[PDB]
Amino acid sequence: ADVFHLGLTKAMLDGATLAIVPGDPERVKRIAELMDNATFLASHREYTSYLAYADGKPVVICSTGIGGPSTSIAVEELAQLGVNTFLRVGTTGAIQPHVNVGDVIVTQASVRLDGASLHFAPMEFPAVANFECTTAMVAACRDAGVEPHIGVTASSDTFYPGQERYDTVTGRVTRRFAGSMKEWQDMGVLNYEMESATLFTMCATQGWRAASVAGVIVNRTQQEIPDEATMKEVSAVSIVVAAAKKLLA
Amino acid sequence: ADVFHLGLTKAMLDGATLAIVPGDPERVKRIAELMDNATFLASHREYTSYLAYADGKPVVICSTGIGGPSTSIAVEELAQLGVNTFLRVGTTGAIQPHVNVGDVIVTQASVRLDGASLHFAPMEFPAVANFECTTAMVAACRDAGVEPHIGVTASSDTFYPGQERYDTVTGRVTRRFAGSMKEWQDMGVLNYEMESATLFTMCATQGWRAASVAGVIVNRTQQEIPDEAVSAVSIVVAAAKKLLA
Amino acid sequence: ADVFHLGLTKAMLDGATLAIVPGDPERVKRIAELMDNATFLASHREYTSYLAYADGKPVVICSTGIGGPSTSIAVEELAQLGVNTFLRVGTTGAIQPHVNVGDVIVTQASVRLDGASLHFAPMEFPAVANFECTTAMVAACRDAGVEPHIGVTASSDTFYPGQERYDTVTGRVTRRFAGSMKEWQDMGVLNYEMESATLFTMCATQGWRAASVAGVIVNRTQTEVSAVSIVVAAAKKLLA
Amino acid sequence: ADVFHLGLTKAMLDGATLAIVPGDPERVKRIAELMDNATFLASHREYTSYLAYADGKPVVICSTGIGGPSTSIAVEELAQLGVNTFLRVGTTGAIQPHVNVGDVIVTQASVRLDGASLHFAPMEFPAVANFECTTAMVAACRDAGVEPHIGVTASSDTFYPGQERYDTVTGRVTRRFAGSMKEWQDMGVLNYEMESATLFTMCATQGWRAASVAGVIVNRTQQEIPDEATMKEVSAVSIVVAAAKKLLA
Amino acid sequence: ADVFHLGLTKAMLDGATLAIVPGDPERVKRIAELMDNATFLASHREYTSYLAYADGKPVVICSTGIGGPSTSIAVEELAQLGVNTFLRVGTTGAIQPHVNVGDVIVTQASVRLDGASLHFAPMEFPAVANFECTTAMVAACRDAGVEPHIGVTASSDTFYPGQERYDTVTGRVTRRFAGSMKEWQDMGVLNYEMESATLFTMCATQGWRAASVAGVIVNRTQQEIPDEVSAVSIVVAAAKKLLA
Amino acid sequence: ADVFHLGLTKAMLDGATLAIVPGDPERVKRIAELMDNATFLASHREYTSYLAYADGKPVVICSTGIGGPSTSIAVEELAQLGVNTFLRVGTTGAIQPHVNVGDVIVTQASVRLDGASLHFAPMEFPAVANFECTTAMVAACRDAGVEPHIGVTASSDTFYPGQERYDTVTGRVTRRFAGSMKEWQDMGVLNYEMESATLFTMCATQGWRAASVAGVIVNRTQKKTEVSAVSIVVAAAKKLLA
Ligand SMILES: O=c1cc[nH]c(=O)[nH]1
Ligand SMILES: O=c1cc[nH]c(=O)[nH]1
Ligand SMILES: O=c1cc[nH]c(=O)[nH]1
Repeated sequence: ADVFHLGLTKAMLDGATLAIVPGDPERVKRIAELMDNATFLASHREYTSYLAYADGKPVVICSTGIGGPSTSIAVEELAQLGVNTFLRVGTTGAIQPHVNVGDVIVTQASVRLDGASLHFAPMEFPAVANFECTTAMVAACRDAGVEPHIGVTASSDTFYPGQERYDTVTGRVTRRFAGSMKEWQDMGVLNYEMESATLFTMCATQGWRAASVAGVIVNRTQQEIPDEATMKEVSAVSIVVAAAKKLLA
Repeated sequence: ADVFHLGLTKAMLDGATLAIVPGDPERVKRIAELMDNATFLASHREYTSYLAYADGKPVVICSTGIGGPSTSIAVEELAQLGVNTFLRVGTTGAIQPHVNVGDVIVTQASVRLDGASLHFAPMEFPAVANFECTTAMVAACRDAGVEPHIGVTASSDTFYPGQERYDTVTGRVTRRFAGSMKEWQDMGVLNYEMESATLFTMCATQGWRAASVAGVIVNRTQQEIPDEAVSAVSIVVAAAKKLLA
Repeated sequence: ADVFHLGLTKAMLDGATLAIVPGDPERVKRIAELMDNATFLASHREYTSYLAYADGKPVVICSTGIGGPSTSIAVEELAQLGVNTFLRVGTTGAIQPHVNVGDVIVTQASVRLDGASLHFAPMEFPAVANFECTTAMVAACRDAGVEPHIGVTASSDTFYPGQERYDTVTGRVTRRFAGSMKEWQDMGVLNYEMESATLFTMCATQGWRAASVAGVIVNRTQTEVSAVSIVVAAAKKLLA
Repeated sequence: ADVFHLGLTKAMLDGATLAIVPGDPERVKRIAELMDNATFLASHREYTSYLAYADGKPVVICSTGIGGPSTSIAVEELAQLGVNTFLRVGTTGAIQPHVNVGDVIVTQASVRLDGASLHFAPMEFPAVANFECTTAMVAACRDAGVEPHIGVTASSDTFYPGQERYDTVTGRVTRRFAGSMKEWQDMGVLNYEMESATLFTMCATQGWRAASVAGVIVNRTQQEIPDEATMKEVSAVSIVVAAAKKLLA
Repeated sequence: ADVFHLGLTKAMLDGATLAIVPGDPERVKRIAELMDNATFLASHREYTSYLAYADGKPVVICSTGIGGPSTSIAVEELAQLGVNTFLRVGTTGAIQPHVNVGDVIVTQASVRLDGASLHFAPMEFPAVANFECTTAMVAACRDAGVEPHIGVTASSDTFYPGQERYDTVTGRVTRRFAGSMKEWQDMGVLNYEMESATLFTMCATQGWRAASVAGVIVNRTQQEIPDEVSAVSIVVAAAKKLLA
Repeated sequence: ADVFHLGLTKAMLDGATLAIVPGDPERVKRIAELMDNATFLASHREYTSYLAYADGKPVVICSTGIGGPSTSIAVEELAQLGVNTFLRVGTTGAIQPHVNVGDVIVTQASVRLDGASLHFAPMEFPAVANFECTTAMVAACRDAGVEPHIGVTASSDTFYPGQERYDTVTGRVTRRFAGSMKEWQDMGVLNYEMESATLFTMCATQGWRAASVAGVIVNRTQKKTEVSAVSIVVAAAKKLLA
């Protein structure tokens, strides 16, 4: 391999410069198969990669793992191999009551409740998505009959206390994060996820473009964790593939 | 008046929901006369306001003064009068060699080198402009034959040390800010101004829409003080008409 | 213009080394006319400047605008023209019950609830007024038969949330400022304003002298000319 | 499942109260096989879990993925299933010249160069391992003829800039981390890894025991990335299994 | 003197490489007298120092005063004199209800509620004790019939607001320390003392060994002020173990 | 006792509202004997306390130990017995080339390089002396024919690395403190000491008055001075209590 974790060489990407980067290694294939001549490339650790062709141009599909540290490796190592555009597709918990389960979120920027983003810029720097790629995501959403929620996402290094979940072993949240959900609600923050703060900060600062679209799987104003009663439309995966086509055409 | 500083009452605004907010009280009239039926509203301290109409729609034009603290008062008091959309038009120093004096920057989001932003959200919160309004600014640039630089802006509470100007009385920059310009350059930050970090944070947290377009009057890879020597204001008025259509 | 924002040259100051720096451009003329031979210098943006003469010596009167950022420009650019002493005058809202409307506050140092101070020193550095000029303000107070409240002022980048006002469109105060007025009250802080943290920190760290006097117009728990006559008296004291 | 990510129920753990938690899902099976009746439980995302028995006592082996956010989910979820003891096993880069490739480090505490620890305790709290489990890990190294390095570890949310690697696409490290390796070096910090600060802080604060043994795969005073010239003793996985047995006996 | 505050020369230490460092200058002599040939060395400011012998080997016993800043001077100056190992012995207030007055706490690491620690490393660095010396302390406890409580200690620059005492002139704690005791309790923190964050951070960063044992003189789940030692016997036993 | 560390009761102070607070226990008696009817009160740990009379008004002289933490205990326990004014006296190293050995400093406010100040107010609060006590100190200087340097002091929790000293075992200064003396020097800071941040902040926030005078005995850039600064502080006490 040309890179230390992903098991990939430059040749294996066949010139791809755009990556679709889901969180879950098990989603990779399905995303890939929405495009042409999808091919398995590698699987190492949380990093499963496929190659596919979007209207004839190579796209790499590579999972990140949960959270900013595994994301950071993925994004660096793909860029080492010539990727300069990273489209994240993900799942997310809504924190606003009007954002329904099954709705899609396009994140313009993120609250940096992570540590990896600080390793690319001080906290003063905005974890902001690339304008053209965000535009492409919005457009793919609307083309699909869906108006996305567009706004700010709370991007937390944890799933439990940092997203102010109480149904845990201790049922306690450290002071900084106690009441924090309300803080972000009040500020109009749409949702919680775990990677976009790192992805956006690292891409804005290193000269790469990123965007993120995500499907809402739970509304935190009603459940901490979704279950079988949770509402079971258009898919964030289809949208991202459509967005990638826009950007490569 | 029904607000504390601006000298305005709601009826004065004729239903305006959108403000164009330059820093310079003297730009207010000149923005306003690009529009129709320019009407003086009030002038107190650094806050001169005009009502004018953009293709039949009322728009307030209200200066902010230099910097976030005075901006925060104007944005708040306007919003108390029904303003929910704030378009900043400003001047700026570029810090990338590829950005020319005369060019326009549309700021997607801002590095928070201000303090007023912290009175609306802790630092982790992004100082991000509204997507729809930024889209409008970009379209207004392009409808005018201008390709804007669209990126991040360093928004500083000072013009001198925080923008790492050395041509001062003491010629020193405190440690945090020494080497800072290069830091932001390396990060692909386009430019320096003084208001957008506050403007964006307070609008994003308070449920209002903001965007900012600015004319590049100095390139900091060349010199500190801008040469005395429009495009930006015509773009903002163009964008206001897009948003109010 | 020798200087980019104020539209002043050094020659226009006639060697003035002391400035009175109110916040409001519209109050500069009237301050200036308390001294001799007041003359209009320039008006750009929020910066209106006058020259006048106190007991024969020139004194510049220049408005700062509201808040540290605009103040930091005025101060730096006046200093480039040879100013080395800056006397702030203004109004304020008190937060202690024993500080009545019609009193005078002399700020000895400020809680740094601003950003611009940090562009001159890290937060550990105290936002402290100059001893000599503070002393002159006190003395001018007492000459006018006013025993001033001498203490700490909370110097905020905002008028609204940073001063824990809830009479706003959203009625929300961010967490860090929720309960903050009471925090400052308990610590004996006298009042809120919006420029002294910046002014003080920048003058202390750059070698200039600063002090600040303000008339209490309102008390958050429950004169204008007085504050101006005192600052003019203080200027004379310092230039004598 | 009774936890949201791991796909596990409490019954699947056969009363296990201790987990060994490597980072790589592909290493779980292997570690499980140094114990008895190795039994696959689940595999979801980067989280592969096995049950095995260590001199008769049940032990869960579960991958964390890279970094503290993924680790934090596994640790919380295991603990909801009754685990109260977490033994990290992993690889590390040494930052002292006398810490050799092949050596093992038992971390007593970590420099918190992470975000996830702060969702458990403010930065003043020490990211300290449990004394008893640290002692057993030392004892298990010595039992095997290995004298471990015992000291402080730099625990970084990133592999690249936060570990002051410069062989990257931009070759730049943000101000805060430029020169940081020498700061940790000078302080006698032994090594870099990417999970222990989160693990330790989250366990110390929630009432669980944790410890970490790791093998040194590169010395950063000589190479950023190990390659085929790099040296390649008793394994860190052997030690951890040995520690587990001690602790459960 | 060879150093700026302690009034000590390197010769006076007779090759001692290990110090016992109590907080209280008046405990110094009592500790020294549990060893052989105890000899007053010096007394300046809060720094009272003795020499004594543990199974033939010299040990310096030198007080620190209360708090990190005076501790930082003493540890630095002793180390200038060849000391590489610093065993703190002290008093403390327990914040967990299962810890009794008269019990002993061995601090593995400390919450850095101090400022001097920052002068050796940024806050991210753990205020962690030396493994070997802690081991010695635990072992000394157990040989004495005392099971020590081993864990995390809140190491505070103040006795009053920083340990969230309210029985004070103003009866107020600044926001950051309001609720803080409950915070640390919830995180399993055992106790409050005033020196260990600084001692541990400075030793760990500068290549010296340190450990701390303390007698529990109050339980804060019951009251603020202690009612009017075995910790000293234990630390002397630990020094013996380390020197043997 | 009333108070746990100092071993004092209120009665013992004979109504004293003002303490002189030097660092060294050994120095208390001698400072007390510049006043009348010096009277031993107590001695525990590094806290030696004396009562004496300053032009017929009761004054406590109480040592603090080195540094903020031990000072915070003394000032709190004294305040619990009615003391509302605290005058710090001591020696210091100057960092400005214009401040000569034997000069006197009156600290108007301090750089907070200390942790205890944070246990009273967040860092944005200034570590400022009381104006009236500062004025008294300045007057006492001038009555003794001394013009004091009046400005900002860097108040450090360490003697060595926080004062950017490299004459240490390791010879190392952590990054934050690397180049820090030059930093303070450029800002006009006069000197380093180790207590005034703490004393100033706790006093300002708790409603008590404080000030600090120090005799310059070393200058980083280059007995009798000690005595001068002690005479000045006794003189200021007299002025304040008049
Ligand atoms: O609530 C949720 C759902 C998905 N991902 C998250 O980080 N949080
Ligand atoms: O350089 C410049 C020009 C205008 N405004 C700024 O903030 N900076
Ligand atoms: O409660 C107590 C007792 C002694 N030492 C402390 O720091 N706290």
